[PDB]
Amino acid sequence: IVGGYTCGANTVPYQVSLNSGYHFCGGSLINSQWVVSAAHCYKSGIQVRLGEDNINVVEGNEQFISASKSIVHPSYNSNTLNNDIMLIKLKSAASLNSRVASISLPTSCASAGTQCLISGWGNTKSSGTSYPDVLKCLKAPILSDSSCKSAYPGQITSNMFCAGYLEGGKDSCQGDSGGPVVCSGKLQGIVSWGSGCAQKNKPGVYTKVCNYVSWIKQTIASN
Ligand SMILES: NC(=[NH2+])c1ccc2nc[nH]c2c1
Ligand SMILES: [Ca+2]
Ligand SMILES: [Cl-]
Ligand SMILES: [Zn+2]
Ligand SMILES: [Zn+2]
Repeated sequence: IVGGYTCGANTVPYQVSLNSGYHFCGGSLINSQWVVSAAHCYKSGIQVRLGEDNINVVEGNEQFISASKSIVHPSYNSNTLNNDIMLIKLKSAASLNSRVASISLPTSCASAGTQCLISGWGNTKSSGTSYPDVLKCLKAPILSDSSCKSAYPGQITSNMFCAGYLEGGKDSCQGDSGGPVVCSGKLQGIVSWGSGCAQKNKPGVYTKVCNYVSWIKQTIASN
């Protein structure tokens, strides 16, 4: 995350780290046995780490559980990143506590203007590379579809929204992919893509989760 701050211990308790020997993507816990992340984070052999703050230090608050299965959306397009969502089922149920909580799915979509919290362990340097080890947070608003589409012409679909600041400065970045965008206590977005990180006129693009709630609910119930 660039221009964000250190969240702190368990302030984003639904945050997950996807690990395949190292941390490669983020995710959101939606109930004791399921995690939603981005389809471009699919890898085989995923281990989910819950209650993580520093991904390089075990502080006795974690739960390391392997995935039993992954489901990438039927319409995921890896070229356009349209429908970039995937579900990961956990082998055993995580134990929910103060440090590990699930986030709720929305009943409606959020409006431009709404303030969201974006979190993750991705790069922190726009012009450079720095990978933090503690969780970073960023409060950003949903931008208007017009400001989003003028920034990426012919590339935004109804399944994507933009959030951030056009002045550049703060934004999601490499690593943070798969992570949550929570607005008014609901999981409304998933970090999906952007043009570099925090550049002027280049906000991040997020999967608009409100368009997949019936697919999520149906898929989890039959798997
Ligand atoms: N600028 C962004 N918000 C962004 C987020 C995730 C990415 N994954 C590759 N590039 C990315 C860029
Ligand atoms: Ca740790
Ligand atoms: Cl992350
Ligand atoms: Zn990350
Ligand atoms: Zn990515």
